[PDB]
Amino acid sequence: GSHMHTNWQVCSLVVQAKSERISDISTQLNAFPGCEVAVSDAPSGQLIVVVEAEDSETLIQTIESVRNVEGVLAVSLVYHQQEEQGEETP
Amino acid sequence: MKLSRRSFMKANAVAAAAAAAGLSVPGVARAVVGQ
Repeated sequence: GSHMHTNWQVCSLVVQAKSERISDISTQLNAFPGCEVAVSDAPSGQLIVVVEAEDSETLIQTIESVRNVEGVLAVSLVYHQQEEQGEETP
Repeated sequence: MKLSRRSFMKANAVAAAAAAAGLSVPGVARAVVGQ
């Protein structure tokens, strides 16, 4: 829609937890302001949730919640989402 | 609420979350159309 793009720092993280565990914790990430569930799929009990914060230091802080959560058995966050310039990979 | 991007981001996020986390292929398959 016309010109309108501007962001600070945010990426998509794939939280891996028991099939019904993620529904409890994963759905919670969508309730938070910074963290937000982008893609909700039950392929193996893992959902995609993006989180934004002042900088990476605060962004990684959120992972401590999903990683420390027992329901979460694994965590694969690989996706940079920010409007400003290009110089990385998918 | 102010939600205006999860639709465009989910398109690219799934591309890096599906081919990496073996997630589903929402925009990584339907390609029979070009233009």
